Amino acid sequence: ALSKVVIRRLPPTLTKEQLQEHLQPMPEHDYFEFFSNDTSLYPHMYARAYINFKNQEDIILFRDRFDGYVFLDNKGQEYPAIVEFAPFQKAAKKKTKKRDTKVGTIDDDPEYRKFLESYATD
Amino acid sequence: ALSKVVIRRLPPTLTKEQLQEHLQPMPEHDYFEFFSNDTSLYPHMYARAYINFKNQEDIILFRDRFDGYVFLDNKGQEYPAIVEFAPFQKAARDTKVGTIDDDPEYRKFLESYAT
Amino acid sequence: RPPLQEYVRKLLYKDLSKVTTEKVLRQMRKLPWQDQEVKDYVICCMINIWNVKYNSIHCVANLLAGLVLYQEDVGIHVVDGVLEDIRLGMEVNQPKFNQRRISSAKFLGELYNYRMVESAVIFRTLYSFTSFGVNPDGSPSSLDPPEHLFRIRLVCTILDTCGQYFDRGSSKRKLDCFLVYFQRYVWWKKSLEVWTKDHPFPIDIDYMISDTLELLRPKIKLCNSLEESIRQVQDLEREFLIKLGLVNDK
Amino acid sequence: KRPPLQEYVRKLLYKDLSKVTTEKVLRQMRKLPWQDQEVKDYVICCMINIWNVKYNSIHCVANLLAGLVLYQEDVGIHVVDGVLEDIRLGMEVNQPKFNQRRISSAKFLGELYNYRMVESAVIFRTLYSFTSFGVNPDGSPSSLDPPEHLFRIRLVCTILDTCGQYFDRGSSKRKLDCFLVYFQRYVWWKKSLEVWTKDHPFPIDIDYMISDTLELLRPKIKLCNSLEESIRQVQDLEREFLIKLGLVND
Repeated sequence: ALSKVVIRRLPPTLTKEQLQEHLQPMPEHDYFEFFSNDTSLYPHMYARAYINFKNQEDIILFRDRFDGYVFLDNKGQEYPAIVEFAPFQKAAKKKTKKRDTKVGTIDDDPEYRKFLESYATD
Repeated sequence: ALSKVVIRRLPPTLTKEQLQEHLQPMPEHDYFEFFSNDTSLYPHMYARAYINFKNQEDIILFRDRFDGYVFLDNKGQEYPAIVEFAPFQKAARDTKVGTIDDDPEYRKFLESYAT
Repeated sequence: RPPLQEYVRKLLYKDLSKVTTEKVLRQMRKLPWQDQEVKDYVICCMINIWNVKYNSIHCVANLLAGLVLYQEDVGIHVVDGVLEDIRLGMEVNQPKFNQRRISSAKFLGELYNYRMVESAVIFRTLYSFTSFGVNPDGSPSSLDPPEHLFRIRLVCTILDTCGQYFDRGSSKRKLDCFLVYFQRYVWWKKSLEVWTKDHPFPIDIDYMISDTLELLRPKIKLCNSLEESIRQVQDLEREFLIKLGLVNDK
Repeated sequence: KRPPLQEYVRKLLYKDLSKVTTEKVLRQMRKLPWQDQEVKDYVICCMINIWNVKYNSIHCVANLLAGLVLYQEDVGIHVVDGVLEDIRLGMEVNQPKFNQRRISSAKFLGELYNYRMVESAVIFRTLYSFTSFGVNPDGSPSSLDPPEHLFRIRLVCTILDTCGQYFDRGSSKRKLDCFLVYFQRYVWWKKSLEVWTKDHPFPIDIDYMISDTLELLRPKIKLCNSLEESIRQVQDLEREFLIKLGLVND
């Protein structure tokens, strides 16, 4: 059953903390991520967040309480938020495995080092 | 399943022989008859007919030929006909049949009626 | 009019009010049902049920329920004739036919009460009240002008006649689904710009709706808004989508 | 005038992915500081901006991400969430200068299904939104769908070009069959607008785009020659939905 909820068209300057501050009391959830400024349609910038609910009777209250809730940006502009089911219902599931032993090794990689000099003579 | 079809909003003076004159060749059917002048909304008088088809495919081509088919009345007025699935899909002995002729309470009624 | 033909108008439009229904039935098994013209005359008489006073229309459906055990086609033609008159009533839609159209809808409800039609006939008629000639966005149309609230009266007439029997089984969900669409239709009308403080929505229609909805579902949430009405339709259609497997599986 | 680590990520995705093997690119991508949230977000944003990638190499990006999720599992979910967010925002903005970017992301989403990053539910969810979001159930033009705006047809055809070939067996076969019925009505809604005359004819390249795409997926499909024919198809199909849902019978 559908459990992933997106709240979108939030102000592009908002933070995850300001959003949860407006969201309390927040129901129980597995998932709570926050994205912003990652669109390809500049300068139409917005923020969004995804929440995956444990029980699905909370979503109807969450929608009835926040679909239309007006947020404000840095300059007083109104941002009526939209609350819908996320079109992709898959959500992250903990830290399943250990780290890839190669992450953070690009700083000493030879191929990346030759690029740094070509970036000195751009 | 769904097999009973109504053709309605026909001219009020159209008859059944004339209607199947336009419908021929008629597909395979069990029931097909024709009613008229039976409404409570006089003077908005129309006619209609119901058909029960034997095959599901005969209907998709029957309504494609006659939904919108314009009929004509006595004095030229047009009557575009409608073909839908009938709302009531059910389609159509006794010994006391025809015995109120020669029946007492009927006979008492008729003398109350003469005055 | 001939003697026999006014003999029926006594049997159906006068006697059925203050007489045993079981006595007049054998008096119409009396009739020459082989004769197609008099068989046609009284199918027409029952179709014109607007002659009967309102609170005895169920007695006519009580009579007709007994005859179809002897001349079953007479019930088929009356049911087909009443359903045709309800459709033509929406196409004519002249206020001078209101009492007749209300009686016809009431008759169809009583015909379900005596098992002449199944629930599918009632629910087809009910959905046709909220959609036939209706624009899918709620905009006023040719057959449903803004101040025309007769579809609501037609819905309420049938629901008050036969809706109490949709309390269990499949008919409980069929009614529950239709009430979601009925509440959106009601709010489509209430939101038209014709209704102002000077020209308010008729308060007697509001009471008629709440009576019909409180009689069928004591614990139903009356949507106090159009968006509240629209979101419930979206929620219901989302479940329709899932069971149809149009984006998902199974 | 850009941080070197940012230019390197753009080099891997926007330059190297077409020229070198994607596995060599994956070897370098794993070495990035994925434990830094800013870097992880830049790579995600780089892939949402798929319009920077040549159209013929967009599928190499999905092939790269499908190996990246073996080491950074959550990255593929964020990229999908962002691409679907951009597709919805594109219809809300709907400025013609973003036509190539919105075509790219639609092509990307189809490729993401081809490499099993999303299942058919996401694809069909997006396909139906192209024919319904900001679209009147009337078929009349909207502010988000003005009459000469035919970008929804090209968005639909872009996705069907990329991933539609796989919807030929099983439950996805029926899902496409139902959608193409609704798509042929949407097409004939646009063709039915008054704006299309002999002086201002419907664009014939859109016509060929439609039949080219539909003949690539279904060889025996019937292309509707009228709006009435497309409406009859939707009505017959919705009659089947009604029979299966038991809203009137059952």
